[PDB]
Amino acid sequence: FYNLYNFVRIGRVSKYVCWLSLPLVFQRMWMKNRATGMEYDIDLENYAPFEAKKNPMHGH
Amino acid sequence: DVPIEKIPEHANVLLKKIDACLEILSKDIGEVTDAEAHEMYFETSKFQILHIY
Repeated sequence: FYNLYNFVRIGRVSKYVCWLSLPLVFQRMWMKNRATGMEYDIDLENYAPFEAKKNPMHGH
Repeated sequence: DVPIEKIPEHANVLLKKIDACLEILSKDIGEVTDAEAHEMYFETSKFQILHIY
């Protein structure tokens, strides 16, 4: 790791930009846990299930 | 219309010319020493620069 970060030290633009995509990782970490237990309406899930198979409105 | 005694005069003229050329072309530009040209040689060292005073 010291070699890699000693080279990051020598960069000019990537060392100040390539980290800005990292908050997005924590965004996913938080939203996934929000979604693991989200309470939803049974009627909408049975009427409009997301990416469920054999939905004729999709085609199959 | 050109006697043979007039040749070495022409040779002297052309010698003067080519000597005036070679005294300039004998000079050459050495390696550059401006630090602003070589600052990135030190920026890219494996260790940070120590400003020691």
